Amino acid sequence: EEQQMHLNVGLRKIKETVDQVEELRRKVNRSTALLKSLSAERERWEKTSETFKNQMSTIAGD
Repeated sequence: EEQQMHLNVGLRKIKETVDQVEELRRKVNRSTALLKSLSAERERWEKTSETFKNQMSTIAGD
């Protein structure tokens, strides 16, 4: 549970970073790098969170 809480806190922190980068946008290449890191991190952490619900399923028998 705490390992998923850490992931949720990290996701919220990444949202804060997204807000900061968007505020800064309002260099261009650095912003594009931040958006691509945004996409990569969102995908990886979303799939990690999806996987986390699988371990809770297979924890009792293990």
